[PDB]
Amino acid sequence: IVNGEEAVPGSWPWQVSLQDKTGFHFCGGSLINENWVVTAAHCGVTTSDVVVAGEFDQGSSSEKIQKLKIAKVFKNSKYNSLTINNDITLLKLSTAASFSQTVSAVCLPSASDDFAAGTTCVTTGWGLTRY
Amino acid sequence: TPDRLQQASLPLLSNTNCKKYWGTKIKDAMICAGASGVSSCMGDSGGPLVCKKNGAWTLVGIVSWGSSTCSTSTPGVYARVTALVNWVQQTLAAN
Amino acid sequence: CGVPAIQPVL
Amino acid sequence: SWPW
Repeated sequence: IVNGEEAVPGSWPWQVSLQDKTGFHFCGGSLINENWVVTAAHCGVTTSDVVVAGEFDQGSSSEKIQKLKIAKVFKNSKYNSLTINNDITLLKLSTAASFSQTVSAVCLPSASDDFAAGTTCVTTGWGLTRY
Repeated sequence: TPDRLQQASLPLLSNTNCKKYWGTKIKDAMICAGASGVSSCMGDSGGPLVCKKNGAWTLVGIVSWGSSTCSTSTPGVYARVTALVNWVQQTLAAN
Repeated sequence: CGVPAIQPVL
Repeated sequence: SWPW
């Protein structure tokens, strides 16, 4: 995020980091329950990648993080790699997340819910802060 | 890249207005947000765009794509969760 | 869902 | 454009 600010630690408890086996953060995701993470299809997750829950500072060794293995990747069959439309994947975890003060689920909308233009929302992540 | 988790608040746009920036690249399963002095950027992909509804944070978008320079005057593009939630529910029910 | 134990500050 |  460019021109954002640091979050309060633990205040976005559904936010996860997807890391490859070298420890490199490549995408975010969100917990929707103890067993499932939603992310973008174009992130290209495999069962060799790791879901990291409960993290704030990726440079810290002292945080009580959960490193969760992925059982299966469910890429939405409507995903179109040419247009990047329908850009959603579900990850079924091999090991359930343990919910706590710093790890919990985001709500999903109903299909008919309305979010009007001009509404102020929030986005979070460990993406670049400057290009 | 930051070590520490970042946040930003930003407004939702309509798809019709987002098309002024991105043209025919914007599809019905996309939602735009930003152009407000902040931007999502590389490495944010897959993470949440949440809006508060009836006191609870609700997943409205999934960070998807946007400007190759993360311009803060151009809207970012997110997967529109309301268009995708029926598939989420079917997948969870079957697995 | 959707209600953090540690409240965000925007 | 670029994936994010």
